[PDB]
Amino acid sequence: IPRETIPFLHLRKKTPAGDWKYDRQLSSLFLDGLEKAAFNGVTFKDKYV
Amino acid sequence: TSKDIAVLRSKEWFQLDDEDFDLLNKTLTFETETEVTFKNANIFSSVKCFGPIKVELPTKETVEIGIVDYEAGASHGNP
Amino acid sequence: PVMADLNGGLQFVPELKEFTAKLRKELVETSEVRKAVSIETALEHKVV
Repeated sequence: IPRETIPFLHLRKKTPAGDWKYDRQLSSLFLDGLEKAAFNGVTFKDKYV
Repeated sequence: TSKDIAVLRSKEWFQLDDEDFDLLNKTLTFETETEVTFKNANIFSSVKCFGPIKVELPTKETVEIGIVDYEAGASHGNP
Repeated sequence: PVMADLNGGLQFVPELKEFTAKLRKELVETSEVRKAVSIETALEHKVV
């Protein structure tokens, strides 16, 4: 992830103002799970949906 | 509640060894003894009310915390 | 189109929910107690 640089899949985060802005770290681990979700895949065992 | 421990701490005979104590969800017992000197059949002239104040533990084995010491004159009852 | 923020700044003072819950949850205590103290003391004054 470059700096000043937003990916295509980001999560967000709120400020005391009332808005939602791009975190990096927070939105940086959503993706390790994905890359993980892609080479190894995720399970959903025991869920109930 | 917590507005009761205040009216208590509002008091002058409700004194303890440490006001620091936590007085919520606690159960207290008052083994008080009263002495009094009269001047009429109703109108007292001197009133002592002493006795420990004890607290429930999670065992309910009561224990001493503070002391009552109420002093008064010309009373018409026991507060 | 436009938008008018006629708020005095109450989007800055944060976590306002309990910030407010408190401001009044104090009054009730500071108020209720003095409804309790005032009466028992008066009551006290009535037995002696």
